[PDB]
Amino acid sequence: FTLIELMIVVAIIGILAAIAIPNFIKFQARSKQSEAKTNLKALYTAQKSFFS
Amino acid sequence: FTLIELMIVVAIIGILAAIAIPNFIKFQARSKQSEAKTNLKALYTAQKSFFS
Repeated sequence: FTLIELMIVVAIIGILAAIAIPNFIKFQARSKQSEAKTNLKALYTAQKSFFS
Repeated sequence: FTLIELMIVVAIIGILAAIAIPNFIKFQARSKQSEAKTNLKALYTAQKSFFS
């Protein structure tokens, strides 16, 4: 190999350092949203029992 | 050939000994700068995971 190859290797690791991977904060927010579901269903259940 | 040719041969060797070529220390420095990119991206990743 020659100089151009080594410079391309450096450029490629520079590229990978700035890769645009998926926004996983969306996935973690979706995980966090489960509190609302569980607690609202608990509201529903408690309201039904109180009415009964 | 004659004396002038042989002296020109010696002179051409002298010229090649003092040739001005590209400054490759800059290429070495550009190679060394890739650590900063890698480690800063590691900072970014670790901060994101800690926040999550």
